[PDB]
Amino acid sequence: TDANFYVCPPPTGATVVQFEQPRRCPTRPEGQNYTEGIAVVFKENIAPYKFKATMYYKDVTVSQVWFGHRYSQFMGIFEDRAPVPFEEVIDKINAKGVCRSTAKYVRNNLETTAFHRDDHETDMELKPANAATRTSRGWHTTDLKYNPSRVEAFHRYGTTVNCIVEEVDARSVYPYDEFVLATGDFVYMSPFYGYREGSHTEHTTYAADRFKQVDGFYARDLTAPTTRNLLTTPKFTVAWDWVPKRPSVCTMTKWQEVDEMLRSEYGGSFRFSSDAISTTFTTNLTEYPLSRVDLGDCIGKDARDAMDRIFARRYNATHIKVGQPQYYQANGGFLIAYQPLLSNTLASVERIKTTSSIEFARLQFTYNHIQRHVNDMLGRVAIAWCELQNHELTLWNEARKLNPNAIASVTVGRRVSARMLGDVMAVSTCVPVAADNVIVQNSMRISSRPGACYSRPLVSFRYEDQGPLVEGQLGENNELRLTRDAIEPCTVGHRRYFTFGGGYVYFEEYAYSHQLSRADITTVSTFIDLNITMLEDHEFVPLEVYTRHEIKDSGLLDYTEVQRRNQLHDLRFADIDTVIH
Amino acid sequence: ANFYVCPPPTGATVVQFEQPRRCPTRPEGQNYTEGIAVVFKENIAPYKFKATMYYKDVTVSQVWFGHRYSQFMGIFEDRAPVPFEEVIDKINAKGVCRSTAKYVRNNLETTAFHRDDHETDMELKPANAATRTSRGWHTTDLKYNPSRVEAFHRYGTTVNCIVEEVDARSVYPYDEFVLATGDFVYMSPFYGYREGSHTEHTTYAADRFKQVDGFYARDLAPTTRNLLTTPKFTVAWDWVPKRPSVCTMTKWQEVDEMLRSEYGGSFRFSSDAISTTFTTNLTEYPLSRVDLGDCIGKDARDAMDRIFARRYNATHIKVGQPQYYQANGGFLIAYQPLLSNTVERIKTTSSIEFARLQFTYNHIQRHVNDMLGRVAIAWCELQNHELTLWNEARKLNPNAIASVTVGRRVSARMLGDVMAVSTCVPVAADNVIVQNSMRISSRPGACYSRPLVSFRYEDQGPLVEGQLGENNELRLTRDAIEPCTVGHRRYFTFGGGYVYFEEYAYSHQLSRADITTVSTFIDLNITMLEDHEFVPLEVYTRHEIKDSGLLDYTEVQRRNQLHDLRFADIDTVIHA
Amino acid sequence: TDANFYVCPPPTGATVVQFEQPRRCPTRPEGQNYTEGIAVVFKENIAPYKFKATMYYKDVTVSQVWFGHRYSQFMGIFEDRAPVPFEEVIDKINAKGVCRSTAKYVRNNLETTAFHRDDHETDMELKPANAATRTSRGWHTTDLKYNPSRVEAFHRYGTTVNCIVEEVDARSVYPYDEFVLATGDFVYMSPFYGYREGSHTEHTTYAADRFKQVDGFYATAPTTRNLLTTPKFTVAWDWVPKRPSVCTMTKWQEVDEMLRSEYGGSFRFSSDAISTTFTTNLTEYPLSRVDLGDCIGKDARDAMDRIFARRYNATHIKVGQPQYYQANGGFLIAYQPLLSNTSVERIKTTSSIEFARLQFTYNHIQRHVNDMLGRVAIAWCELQNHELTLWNEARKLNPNAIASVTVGRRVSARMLGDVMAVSTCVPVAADNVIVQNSMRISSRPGACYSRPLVSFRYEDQGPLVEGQLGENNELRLTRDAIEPCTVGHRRYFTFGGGYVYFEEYAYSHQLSRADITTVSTFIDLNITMLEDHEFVPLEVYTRHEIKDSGLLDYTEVQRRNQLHDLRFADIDTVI
Ligand code: NA
Ligand code: NA
Ligand code: NA
Ligand code: NA
Repeated sequence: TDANFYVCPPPTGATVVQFEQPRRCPTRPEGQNYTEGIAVVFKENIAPYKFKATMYYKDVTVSQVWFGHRYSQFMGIFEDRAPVPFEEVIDKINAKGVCRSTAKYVRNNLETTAFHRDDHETDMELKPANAATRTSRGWHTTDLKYNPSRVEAFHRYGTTVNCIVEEVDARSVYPYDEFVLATGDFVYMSPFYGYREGSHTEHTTYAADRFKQVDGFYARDLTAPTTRNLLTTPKFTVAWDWVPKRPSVCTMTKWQEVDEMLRSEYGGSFRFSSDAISTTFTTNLTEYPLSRVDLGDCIGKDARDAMDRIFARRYNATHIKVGQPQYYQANGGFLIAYQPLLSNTLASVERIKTTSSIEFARLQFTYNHIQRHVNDMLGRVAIAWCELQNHELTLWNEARKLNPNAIASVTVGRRVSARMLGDVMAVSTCVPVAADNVIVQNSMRISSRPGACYSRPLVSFRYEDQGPLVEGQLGENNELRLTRDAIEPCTVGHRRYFTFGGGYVYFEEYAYSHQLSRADITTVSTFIDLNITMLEDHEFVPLEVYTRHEIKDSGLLDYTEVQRRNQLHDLRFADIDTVIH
Repeated sequence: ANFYVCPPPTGATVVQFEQPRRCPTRPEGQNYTEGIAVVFKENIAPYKFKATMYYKDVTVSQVWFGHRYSQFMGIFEDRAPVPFEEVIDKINAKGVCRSTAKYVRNNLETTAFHRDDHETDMELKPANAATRTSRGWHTTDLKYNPSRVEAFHRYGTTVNCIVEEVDARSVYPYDEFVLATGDFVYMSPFYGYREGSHTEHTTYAADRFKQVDGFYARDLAPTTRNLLTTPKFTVAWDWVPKRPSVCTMTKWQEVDEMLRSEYGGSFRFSSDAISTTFTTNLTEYPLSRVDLGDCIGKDARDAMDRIFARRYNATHIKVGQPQYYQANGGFLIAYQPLLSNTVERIKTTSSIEFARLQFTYNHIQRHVNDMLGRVAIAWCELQNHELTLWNEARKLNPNAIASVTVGRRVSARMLGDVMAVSTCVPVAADNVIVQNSMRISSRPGACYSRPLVSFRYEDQGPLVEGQLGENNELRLTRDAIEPCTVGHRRYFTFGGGYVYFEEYAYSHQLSRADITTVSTFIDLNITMLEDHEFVPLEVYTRHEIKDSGLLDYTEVQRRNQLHDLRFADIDTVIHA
Repeated sequence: TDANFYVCPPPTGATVVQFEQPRRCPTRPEGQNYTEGIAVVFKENIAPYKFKATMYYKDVTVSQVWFGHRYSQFMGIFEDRAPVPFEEVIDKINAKGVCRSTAKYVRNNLETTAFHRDDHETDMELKPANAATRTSRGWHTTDLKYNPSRVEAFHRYGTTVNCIVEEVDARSVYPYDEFVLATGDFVYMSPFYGYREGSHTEHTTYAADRFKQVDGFYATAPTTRNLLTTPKFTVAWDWVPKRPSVCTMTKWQEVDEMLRSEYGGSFRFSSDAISTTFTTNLTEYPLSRVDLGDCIGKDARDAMDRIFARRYNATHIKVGQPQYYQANGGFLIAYQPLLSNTSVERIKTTSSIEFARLQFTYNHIQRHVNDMLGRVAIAWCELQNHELTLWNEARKLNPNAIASVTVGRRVSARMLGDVMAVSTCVPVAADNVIVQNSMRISSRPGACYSRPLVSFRYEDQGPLVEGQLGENNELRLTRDAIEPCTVGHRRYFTFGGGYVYFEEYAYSHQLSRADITTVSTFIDLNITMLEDHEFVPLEVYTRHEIKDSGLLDYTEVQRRNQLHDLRFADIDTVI
């Protein structure tokens, strides 16, 4: 507060001031132009190529047992796998569901032959292997090992030959120059190797005579032809149905189908936002040439497929497709297939690498969303504020006429004296006067002229604590008027409260009564409340559902662990340096 | 900087001020319930238990002794299982094992004697030390090779009884398991005889399994010891019931303060502590529906009580018995309401991010809506409040107030409690002249309070007399008069500046820029939140994680299987 | 609307009121102080130590072949790998690039010897292994397998010895007490084991004689060549000191502009470029307390300097020495402050950086909204204080209206100096109020009332009282508002819910407020709420896709391969 008093000499043209005129208020931004569309999002494909294959091989075993007195002991059990020749796969196994009891094949640069039970060759029926949970189908000919008849004090050999046929899952990873079987065996030939148109261009690490391709092939299940591939390796023969590389594999995978994908141009790039998955992708304005995608023949297909299925299910009756689907590369390695729409209301080759984290895009979407909202609303507050200030000037132009000192003091920033000199305002500073130098007189009446009373209290004061006593009249807000003119006709029931210092001086019947604190008068406010509080600090702690360790441990068997342990066997349970001689 | 003439308004057009609008009200406010919660996630950890392996390393070498040397012609190596009886009576009961092996290998009952000597029981001594390895025990430590007999082939046998303690792991549905050695055991770790245990899975003949009640583990309390003898070994592990041993769910987070609220037919569980907000249907999730999840009810209470005591026992009270809800993302929430005293498997996502974004978004949303709502309300109140001032201001200067409210220069005058307005006519600045004297030539001591003017509506029109009003208004009636006074100084708005007069005599025009300006405006400087781009960011990429493994099985196999193609001939056949 | 009339008795000092004086407005917070700086963020290293090694071994094979009359059959094929002796590697392989056609080594506690083709030992020239995609380099001496010469009705043995030398990649994980080769072969010796200064302290599970270290070795700069001979092979690799060689941390992010600030007794490192804010204590982290983390200080400086040069050398100056802090989540931060010219342990890092991006995002928005709304609150307080001055003049002009608005109910008011005396007005039913037809004063020609006359009763049965219409439906008890009768008299007086129109000082008719054009004194503001939004779970790759990304699954291959006998053979049957 300022319970300090003031004297305000009449202002002279010395200083003149004018009110600032209306400011040009801001205008609301044009507004973003969004394009309704359907989108299909693709990601780098990390899944291997999977296809069915059949294995044809024979387990060949030759035991050596020495029959001692009362017992017999294995001296050695030689085991090996032999590939079933093409001819035999075609004419025996596939044609008749049978297999020879002999195994003739090349091993260690030598053609070796093995007869089951060691006797004359005979065709054998393939029978279902023994059931087993979570396993493919298998078939074999024999089920018992063949050991030599006993002959004491002698070493004898026995040959076993179990013809085995197994259907197995096959897998291949880019660039598909080789593949693996579910048994752990690698095949160093492309799953797409063949003779038909350019196929022979694919990779193969085997001599020509090891591979065979049979057209219009029919398989027998122990109804359409297939081009059947047949590769015979040193340990087995493997077959699979040949299909062309390009309409089969893809370096991308469909990831998200988005009904409502808004697109907008902004600072040289497109923003693709999906309210449904709370994501915003960013791309250049120029489409990405789909043909540049190394083996991505599934994208166009998949997008069209999904795209039409969505159009029908949701826009066929309210919008129209605007042009051909477009393709864009988003930051993070996401390929977006986009189909613009519009409501009727109007009427070198390379591989894309994708990030495993979509968080940046969700943060982008979230941030953009809040940002847009706060800039929009606070922007409106600003415009409304400016407008209100401009509007207010009109009221101040009228107030300044009724009370120039008060309006000027508020506007100038300090207690001043003022008066209108036309359309401008002349002002002069007022001089402070210590409260202890001001005396309020007991009477407001004028004996001089009966019936006439002063309208406000009379006073006596001095500018300096030692200075002379000057008489005047009390004005508003502690102003000391040098003239005692404020008068009126004495009235009955005279009651008044005048601002005096930090409280009021009360008069009744034109006589001083007493002073008081503002606390004795009830207060009413002209102010409109507004309780704004700050958004408080918040801390985000690291948080994971599963740690890399839990994940590493989610696997039943750990190859590294198993190898580490198993290879310590000798250092643990055996001597390695002792040379017995 | 345009002049206007405003004719007296006629009842022609009458306007009124809009009255106070109904101001918005603050929304009710969300009701939150305090509570304790435990969050479960899909269990991806393998069932783990200890087991012992009993088997013998059977080796039989063949050596051909040359004159100046000796050379191996072959080295048969096999693994023979140790018979039940021998583990029971010899290993478990004595800590010894036979120096011979007899088992079924390739549909034949083979038999081997260590050193090829008579059967002897042998001392099982601890295996040689090795870092990060379980405990092991064996009998022999050397390989027996036939004594030299130049020019002949000879076969020598070896038998090293080995017992190993090893970790066992099994994954749902637990119908089989594996050992630290990589050996699979196709029998449920919970297979047995005791109540329904025989129901479990097994792929062996009844006579390969054996259960020993009240067994007493030897060490080179009772347990219902299980023993399986496989073609290459025998393994034993303590039998325990299935249900109280495994769980398809895992405790993930313990939450002291988990607020719950209901909106739009869903429950929102948010944790300030971990900045997460889960969402669920209002209906609880039948904990009984959880395939093998008896650990849930357990862990939950355990934790909820520990927390209750540690933090709310002295200030709040539990309400009802714990509830269970299925949240989006596959998280199971055990919830325990509080109050101030005052059959299938659940699949869980590996990313909690959606729920934290949810929490973050919700928290900010709540705040801006709350505050901007208060601003909207206060703005409406202020506008209504101001009307009272406009009502007084209009009686004082109708033209000005009406012009601001109407939006264009108009004329106005009150007609009771309503305002009559009429449009004003613009006048080119060049068609306006200010006369030099404000004094009245026919009445002594009487002066015009405001400057007189001579103008013409049209550039060719007659010259009209009148006096300058405020804000460039041209008054047709020169009735603004006052007693002439001494020291007369005045500045009148004229065009885009002021016309200065002294002692009722024109002096000169000035620019507003020549006069000091003071503002009646309260400033406010709002700036926009600027654009921000978030780039892709990962601590470890999936490639780094793949490389984190010491050995890669695919890589190893890929390379090893190329051996013959790289260092040998796979096609050439020799005949002679 | 109100729809109710009021009689307002003259106020008596009974109740007096004053306006609240200006409130002290809030002040703008000081404002956060940010230190510009360069940073380098490190994470726990999950990558194994990698180094090159060379393998020396020999494929030894002894086949047993029985020569039938028309055919031939392998009776058994013994295959083994033999380590190449130190001496041979040195003097034969490394020296002349050849190898012995013989394999002498220890197997199963016995020293066996093998002669290729079962012939006299001869030095053989090593040759490049057959070409193969994505494979290291290898060399061998023989291409074919040797088999016994044909001899009908006889068992025969043939020996093949193929000397093989392969350059392979080696890998080792902390504590580095052992390592593996690309072949899957484990080597239980520290890649750092040796003789030179404390090396012998490193781990090793082999007898001293198996190991050999050759200083000043060749193969164009000498090296300390290690050579370990295991039961199945001999491996060599250039020795290097452990300390500088391996690291338990990995440089992760190089940040040009990393702002640092402190609050609540903690440091905040925020990067606008990667949208991340790290949190740490005010106390540096002893870099030396980092187990084997010798790469940190080096990499930090290399990076730090490169960046300073490229971006701040011409406008900023380094301040102090590089400082190091540990951030929540297990991130080690190397920080270099700038200014314009104007026991021991291993850090464990989280896999998810999201908490830190959320932190940054939230702080950025929080900072912005608190700033602007805070400015709104200040401007609002100032405006409320500012307008009191207008209210001070208004109250003088229309005390009843200004007081009614400030008091919150219809009251009567008058100034008693600088305070306001007020009294409550009494309501009157609209049906108890009658507007006279004339505003003319018969008993005083030329004199007319400026506002309509009325009659009314406080109660539906009470006497009828005379008076005149005031503003906003006030019923004044004194018919004193008079004026000079004039021409073309036109007036609209608020009456009930609308107006009463008077012409030529004569009642004409009443009308709805709808008959008059409405203009507004209100400034509009259209604020709308930010709407609810649901974030659904979303992953690029599920953990199952990741699991499946591996070409061969060991668990799957083992599970299946061990079911061979159970599927294609009888395990329980003795004959
Ligand atoms: Na003005
Ligand atoms: Na306020
Ligand atoms: Na009004
Ligand atoms: Na006041």
